[PDB]
Amino acid sequence: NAEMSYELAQHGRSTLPRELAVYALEGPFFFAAAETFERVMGSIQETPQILILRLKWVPFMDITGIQTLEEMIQSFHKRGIKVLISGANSRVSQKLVKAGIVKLVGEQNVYPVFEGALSAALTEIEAQ
Amino acid sequence: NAEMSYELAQHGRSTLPRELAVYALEGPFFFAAAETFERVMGSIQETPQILILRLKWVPFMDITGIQTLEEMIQSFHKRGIKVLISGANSRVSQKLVKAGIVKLVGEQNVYPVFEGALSAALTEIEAQ
Amino acid sequence: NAEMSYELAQHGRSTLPRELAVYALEGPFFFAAAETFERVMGSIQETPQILILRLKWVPFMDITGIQTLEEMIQSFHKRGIKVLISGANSRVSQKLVKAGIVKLVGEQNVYPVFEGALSAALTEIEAQ
Amino acid sequence: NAEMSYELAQHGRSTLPRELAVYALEGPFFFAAAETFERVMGSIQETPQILILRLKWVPFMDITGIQTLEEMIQSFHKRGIKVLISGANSRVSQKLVKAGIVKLVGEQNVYPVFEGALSAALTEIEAQ
Ligand SMILES: [K+]
Ligand SMILES: [K+]
Ligand SMILES: [K+]
Ligand SMILES: [K+]
Repeated sequence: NAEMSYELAQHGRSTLPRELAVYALEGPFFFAAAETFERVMGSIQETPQILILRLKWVPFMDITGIQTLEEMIQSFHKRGIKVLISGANSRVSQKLVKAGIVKLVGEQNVYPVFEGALSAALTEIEAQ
Repeated sequence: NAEMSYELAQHGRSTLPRELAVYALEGPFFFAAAETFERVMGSIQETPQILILRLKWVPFMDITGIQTLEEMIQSFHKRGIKVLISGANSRVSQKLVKAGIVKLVGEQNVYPVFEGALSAALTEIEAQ
Repeated sequence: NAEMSYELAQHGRSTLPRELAVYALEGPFFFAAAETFERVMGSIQETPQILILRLKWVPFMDITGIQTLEEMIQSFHKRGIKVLISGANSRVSQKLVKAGIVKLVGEQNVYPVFEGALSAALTEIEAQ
Repeated sequence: NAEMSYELAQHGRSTLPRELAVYALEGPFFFAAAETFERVMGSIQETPQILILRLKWVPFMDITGIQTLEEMIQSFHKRGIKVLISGANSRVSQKLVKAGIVKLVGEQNVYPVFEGALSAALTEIEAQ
């Protein structure tokens, strides 16, 4: 991202700090990717403090993608990873509330656009 | 979809109801996706009432994709999911009849375009 | 394909006959697809008589893709499937000879372009 | 590549020699590909002498992709494969140093662009 390079420079960095990871769901049928990423996060030795999950590329979600997204987030939470969500469109944003995803990650950790999630995470890592 | 947002508003909704899921086969070699989706539908706790399977992106199907599509639909039917099919081109449409896929899902559940499958499903969910 | 629809009509068909399947390797790193397709062909009940493997999208092949392609073809041959290859570019065409892939499938079953493989297969199925 | 065809002709070849393989990580979430490629390299009978890993398509890497890339390279090294890296952008280039990836493969095996990695590999294979 140029969104990434701008916020990084605002925080005096060129590279994403070790504490922050970023993953995007690509398209509505992000299931195979969700599964892989969940597997990777489970198998690696060190985990990030914060993971931003970008939803800008998800045009809709049904019960099947909701339950997939839920299980993925549960699997990160159980390793100590704080999960932020960014970029849900207007309809997926309503679905995330109705389905309990917002509950799961916390209202304060849901961002309309990625640059505000990235800004918030870099600020939290600096305080920590 | 804008096709999705229009039919949703016609039914007074902004979001796909919990009872309906939508999956698309991407391209003729949809095998790896078929397998994942079949796995997801088997593993999740709650299943949709209706699943629309979009075939607009499938340009042809051989015996191998026919038997894959058959097994996938069998696997949904056995959990109680009603499967609609939409968007088959003119040749795949003939293949679906000759191969027994139309038999499997029911003639009344096969739609030339997605908006008519979506309209029919939302109407059936409202009656239910 | 329009290449497919033209040759089909030349043979008085609208749909690929049950005896012929077509698979394309997408890109040089076709490994995950090779694996899935090999799995599908092994698990389905009925197999095609002839499988055209399209190589137009493969820009180069190293020892790793050669050994993958070899194992895949071996796995089809052992179920009774005749494998044709089409569309190798000029360099992959030389590699296929040097690596023994042409030996494996037979010189007479390697075609510079897909329409000639499709024409040959439809002709062989009609004689059979 | 035309980058590949030019360097090949400079070395009097039309095809990649049996000793050299080339793999690219596509995008930042190259995990599923990393896993497949690692599996292929482990299962094939013969391995290349040199593997160029192209990073031009990776826009950033977090701890999760670093540990994935590390494990993949470890898995090649343990079969006797020398791994070159090419094409890291300016930020991933800094990350590769800070994370110990450059250590792992050797400074002399990291190239700003693919054509210089390919040139170096073809030269090393010719001396060998
Ligand atoms: K997304
Ligand atoms: K489709
Ligand atoms: K191809
Ligand atoms: K890359």
